[PDB]
Amino acid sequence: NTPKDQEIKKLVDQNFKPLLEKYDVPGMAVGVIQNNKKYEMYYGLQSVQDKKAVNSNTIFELGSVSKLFTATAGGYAKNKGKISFDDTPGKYWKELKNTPIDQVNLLQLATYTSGNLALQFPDEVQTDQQVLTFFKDWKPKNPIGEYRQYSNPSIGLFGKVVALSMNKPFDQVLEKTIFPALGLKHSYVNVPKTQMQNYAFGYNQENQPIRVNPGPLDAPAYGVKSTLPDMLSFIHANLNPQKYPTDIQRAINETHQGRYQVNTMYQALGWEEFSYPATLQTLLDSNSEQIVMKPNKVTAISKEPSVKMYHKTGSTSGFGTYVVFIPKENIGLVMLTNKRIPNEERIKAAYVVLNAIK
Ligand SMILES: *[B@]([O])([C]N1[C]=C(C([O])=O)N=N1)OP([O])([O])=O
Repeated sequence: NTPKDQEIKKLVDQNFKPLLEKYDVPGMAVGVIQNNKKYEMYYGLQSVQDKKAVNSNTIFELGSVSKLFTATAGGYAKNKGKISFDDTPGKYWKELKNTPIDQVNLLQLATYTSGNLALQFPDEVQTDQQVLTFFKDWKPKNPIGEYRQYSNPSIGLFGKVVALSMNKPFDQVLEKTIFPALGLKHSYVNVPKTQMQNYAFGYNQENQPIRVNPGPLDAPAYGVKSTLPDMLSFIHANLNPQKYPTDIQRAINETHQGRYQVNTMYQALGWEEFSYPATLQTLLDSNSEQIVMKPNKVTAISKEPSVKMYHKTGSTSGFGTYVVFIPKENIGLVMLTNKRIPNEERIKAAYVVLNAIK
């Protein structure tokens, strides 16, 4: 009596559409996948000044959602026997052999527990030589493996090592191995010249057009750009890893395994994981200022839930992202915007929508 696509569109109109007026967001793409059926909704503008509408070809910056691809690459490397997560970075980047950072293992780098790595590198660290010097000069502070501090250089180094173990630069690991194994045709570390017309402007807090800056180990930490249909296919792969060849299948499953907890949030590789059903507050608590910006002592997982859900937020100066999936209900959602909006508004809108869909 109302077809499913219109029902889902109404729910997205009720929950996501009013964020555009509220936060003055020029463009948004929202997608839902349910049982192998894809629903794409597009709003507004990819470029205000060009009058170019958001559409299925629009390329957005994923920000930290990029960490999911880095995690998947690490899982691919591990399950191919190219790395072990108990290895240290000096085994692959030989100039770090026997330095203090070589006491930190790959898993601890992927999951932000070195005990002394902050959200960003210092501004001055830009070149490959400066990055190396930075890690050579690094010294411990907190006990290794016990304190989570969410960190671009931590998972950046992880990404770098993964690339070294596969004998390819990190951009090539994604663009030539991992994106094609996931079936993504419109995802990039470096958007090529012939695709730049599809690359949206981001918009800052004064609605001024901006794009992400080049940075040290930017690609593995926050450097991937993709379209809505590609992101939906990524969510499809996470929902149905058993439909992919062994190597990328094991890779995807590797990203799902929780390693530790901070209260109700289980840190997997890239993904944050929760006991399902999850309350809205549990999901909101995961991205509190205290969790995101400060050190938190981790605990051993002492209740492993049978059924989980998984999410990740991403932001660049000019773009917001949120991806969530619930294997049990065979359903997932992607939101891409070309202006940041509060993490709380993303998580809540997707919660309402996903819980309402018949
Ligand atoms: B990632 O995109 C990393 N990130 C966020 C910021 C910021 O707030 O400026 N800098 N780096 O996003 P997140 O915090 O995991 O959603």
